[PDB]
Amino acid sequence: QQLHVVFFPIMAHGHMIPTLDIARLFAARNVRATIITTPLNAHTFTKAIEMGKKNGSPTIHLELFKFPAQDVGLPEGCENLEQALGSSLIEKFFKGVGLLREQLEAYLEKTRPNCLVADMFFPWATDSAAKFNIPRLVFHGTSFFSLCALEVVRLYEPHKNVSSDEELFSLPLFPHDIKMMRLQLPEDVWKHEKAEGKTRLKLIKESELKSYGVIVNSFYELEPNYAEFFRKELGRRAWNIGPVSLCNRHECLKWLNSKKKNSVIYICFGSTAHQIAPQLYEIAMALEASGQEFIWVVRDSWLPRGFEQRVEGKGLIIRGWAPQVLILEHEAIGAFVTHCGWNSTLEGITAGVPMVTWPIFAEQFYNEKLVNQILKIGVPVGANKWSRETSIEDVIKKDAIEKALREIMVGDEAEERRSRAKKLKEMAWKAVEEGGSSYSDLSALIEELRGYH
Amino acid sequence: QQLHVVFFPIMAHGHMIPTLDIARLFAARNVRATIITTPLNAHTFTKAIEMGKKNGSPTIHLELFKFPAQDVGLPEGCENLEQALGSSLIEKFFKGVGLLREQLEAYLEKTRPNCLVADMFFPWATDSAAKFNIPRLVFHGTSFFSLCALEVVRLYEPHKNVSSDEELFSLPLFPHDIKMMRLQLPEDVWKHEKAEGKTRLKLIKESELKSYGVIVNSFYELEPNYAEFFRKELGRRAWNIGPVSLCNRSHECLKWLNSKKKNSVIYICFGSTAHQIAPQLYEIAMALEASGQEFIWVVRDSWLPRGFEQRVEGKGLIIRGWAPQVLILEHEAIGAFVTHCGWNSTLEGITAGVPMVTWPIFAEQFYNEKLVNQILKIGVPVGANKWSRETSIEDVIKKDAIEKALREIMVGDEAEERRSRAKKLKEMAWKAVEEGGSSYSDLSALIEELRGYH
Ligand SMILES: [Br-]
Ligand SMILES: [Br-]
Ligand SMILES: [Br-]
Ligand SMILES: [Br-]
Ligand code: NA
Repeated sequence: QQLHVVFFPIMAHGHMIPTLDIARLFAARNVRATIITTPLNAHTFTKAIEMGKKNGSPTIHLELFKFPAQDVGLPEGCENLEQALGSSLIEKFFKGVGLLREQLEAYLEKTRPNCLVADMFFPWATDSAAKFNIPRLVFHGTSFFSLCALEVVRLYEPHKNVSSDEELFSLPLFPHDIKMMRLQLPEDVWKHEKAEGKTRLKLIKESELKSYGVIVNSFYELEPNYAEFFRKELGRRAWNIGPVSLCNRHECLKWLNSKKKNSVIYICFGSTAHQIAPQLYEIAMALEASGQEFIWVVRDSWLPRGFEQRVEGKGLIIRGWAPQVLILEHEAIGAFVTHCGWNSTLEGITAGVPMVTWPIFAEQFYNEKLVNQILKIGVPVGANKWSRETSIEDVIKKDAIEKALREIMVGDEAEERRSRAKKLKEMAWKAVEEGGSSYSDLSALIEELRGYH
Repeated sequence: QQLHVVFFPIMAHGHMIPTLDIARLFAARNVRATIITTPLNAHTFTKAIEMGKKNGSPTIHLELFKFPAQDVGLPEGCENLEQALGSSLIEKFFKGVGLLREQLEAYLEKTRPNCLVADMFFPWATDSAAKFNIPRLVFHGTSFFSLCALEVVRLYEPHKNVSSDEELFSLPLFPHDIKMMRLQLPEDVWKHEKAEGKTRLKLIKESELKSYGVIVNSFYELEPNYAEFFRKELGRRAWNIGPVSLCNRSHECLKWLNSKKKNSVIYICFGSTAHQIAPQLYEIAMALEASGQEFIWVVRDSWLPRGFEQRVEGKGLIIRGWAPQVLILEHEAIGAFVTHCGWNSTLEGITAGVPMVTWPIFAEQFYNEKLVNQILKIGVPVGANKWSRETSIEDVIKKDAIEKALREIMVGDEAEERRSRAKKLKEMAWKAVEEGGSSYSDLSALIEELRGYH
C-alpha cells in the first residue's frame, strides 16, 4: 500500500521550488506526495505541476493552510517571505508561520502520513510529527559545506578571538583550510548579540539532530568531505538526493547560436536580488569596459548614455523572465555571474559553467568558498560584506567587476575552471540517473521510511 | 505549587539505587519526586526510603506499573533484569519493559509533571514525554568515560580493522591512548551480528541527542576530559551531579579491623547482583590464602577448601550476606577493594579513597576499568578480558592471576601512589557535592533550567 510523504516548505520561492522537485522525485517512486502551501502561494505549484505533468507523471496533492497575516499585523497580501521587507515585517512573518502549528497538527492527526519533510525554518515540526509517531526530515535547500560551516561557526565562535573587521580566522575542524572575516557574517552574530536571530539559528541547527534526519539537495561526489563531515563529525543522519532540479529531465537562444563556444557571460542574480540604480550602473560600465559579450537579466538614470547602441552586436539586456537553464546549457555561455544562492550555484554546476561569485547574505559566503576554493570553478567579484540592506557604501565598483569578468573569460586558469566545471556537470547527471549516488540514497530513504516502526 | 520530576528507572538494582539517590537530591531542593517501579521491586525503595527517613527528610512517592511478564513469556516472578539469565530471558525482559509505554503515557497524561528522568534503556520515553510537552532526561548510571567510549566504538568501529581475538586497537579521538581487544566487547557487536542488541544500543545513544539532555552520576573534577568530550565532541547537553550516593551523608567486623595496621586489609565484595559459580569462588579462596594478605570477603560450602576458615582465623574474615560496606571501606585498615568495576562500586571505592582490583564482567565495566587503571591510576586489573553475561567454567580466573593482583594492589611498585591518588579523588568527590561544588552547582543549574522551561 502507498507510502505517504507530506512536504511543508516555508513560503519563499527558493524553498518552494526545490521542495516541489523533491515531492516529484518521491512521486516517481510511486510515493503519495502532498505539499502544504497557502492560498496566495498555490499558483506557484499549480502552474509548475501542470507545466511538468500530462506525460503520465504521478499526481502531487496540495493542502492549503490559512496564513494568519491579520493576527500578526502583516498586510493581507503578505503570505511570502519576499514581501516581508524591513526588520519589523520579517519578525512578524516568523511569528505568523509559527502559528501554523495548530493546522499542521490537525492535518497530521487526520491524514497520518509516513513522513513529514519540513522546512529548516520549522524546528517545532519535529515535536508536531512525534505526537503521532511520524518521522520528520529537515530540508534546508543548501550545500553540505554550508550546513557544516554554519554549525562549526555556531559551536566554536572563531570570530570572538579576533580584534578587527577584516582579521581572518580559520573554520576549526574542516578538512580544508577556510578563512573568513567578521564582515562576511551577519552583524547580529558578531557585533550586537540579538537573541531572536540567534535563538532561531540554534533551534534550526538543533532540529538536525532532534529529527529523524536531513534531506540534502546535493550529490555526494560534489562535496564528499562535507557529505561525510555532516554525518560523522556532526552526527547527522542525512540523504543526498540532488541536484533535485534534474528530476523531470527564445530570441536570446537564436542570438546565442551565432556566437563562439564559451564567448558569452550570463548575469542573473535571481528574484531575491534587490538591485539599486548605482550598482546596476557599475555593472553596465564594467560590461562595456570588459569587451566581453553578455546576456544581462535585470528586474533610466542607471544606463550610461549610448550603452544600448554601443553594445548592439555584443550585449543583450533582458528585463524580467529569461529561460535560465536553456541559456546556461547553451555552448556559447562561458561564465555565470551569480549571488551564490545554492539553487543558482547548482544550476551553474549542472550546466558546467564557471561562476563569478557575488555573495550578499544567508549562506552565500560559505557557497562562495565551496565554488572558489574547493571546486575551483569560480572567481570572486570581491564583495565581503553580509547585508540584507544595500548601503551605497557596499556597491561593488566598475574596476572590481571588470577584473572578475575578464578573469572568468580569459584569465590564466579560465580554461581549467571550465574543464573542472564540465567534470562536475557529468558527475551531477550521473548522481541522479539509475545506479547514481542520489538515485541510490533516495531508494535507501524510501526503503527506510517503509520499514519504520 | 512545587516542580514535579518523575523518575523511571529500569528494574535493575544498579539503576534503581542511584535513581532513588537522584530523587532524594531533587527532593532536598523542594522538588516533588516520584519514582515509577513494579510491585516485586517496591520493597527495594520502601526499605531504603524509611532506612534513610524519620529525620524530617522530604517524601519520595512511588507509582507501581504492572510488568507484563505473561505477555512476553517470562515467569510472573521475573520483574528484575537480575532474574533474566540466558539469551532467551533477557530479550523477553526488554520486550516486557518496552510494553510499559501505554502505562507511562497514561501516567504522564494524568500527572503532567515538569520533567521525566527515564532510564537509558527507554529510548521511546522521549516521544512519550513530548506528547505532553514534558522534557525528558536520560540517566545511564555510568561514567562520562564509558558514555564517550561506547559512542566512539559504535561510530568509528576500530575493532573492524582487526584479524584476531586479542589484537589491541586504540580508542579513536580520546586525549588518552586506550588500548582494547574485541574480547572486551559484547560478542553480538564483533563476532555474530545480531541487530537486536545492536539496534538497542543505537536507539540508546541516539536518545542522548534526541532528548532534552543527560543526567550523569559523576563529578567534573573526576574525569574533566570526558565531561568536556561528551558535551563538545559528542554534542550532549549534560549535568554532572554525583557521586549521588553522598546525598544522605552529612559492628563485629569493625572491632576486628581496629586491631589491624593502616592499609593492611583487602575488602572483596561483588554485590548481591553478582552471580558467582562455585569453581570461581574456590580460586578466589586459594588466592587469598596464598597471598598472605589480611582480608574481609563478602559472599552472597562445596567451593571452600577444607579447614580454610580455621587456617586464616587471624588474617581473613568471611561475611555471609549483608556487610556494612561504607563503614568497612572508610576504615583506615582497608588498603584495597576487589570489585566488578560497575560504576556504583567504582564510585564507592573513589568516595572511600580505596584503590581497586578491577574485575570487569559485562555492560560498560571494561571501559570503567580503563578509566580506573589508565586514567585515574588507582587500580590493578585481575586479568579478566572476556565480556560475557554467562559465566562458563572455561572463563574462570585462576588462583595465580588473582594472587598476582592481590599482591600488586598491596605491595606492588606504585601501591603507595595509587593510595595517594585515590585519597585526592576522595577529597574532590566530597568537595563536588558540598554547597559551591561542581555537582551541587550543575544540580542547581538543571533545576533552574527545568523551572524556566515552556
Ligand atoms: Br569536498
Ligand atoms: Br573566494
Ligand atoms: Br580525564
Ligand atoms: Br587496565
Ligand atoms: Na561530534
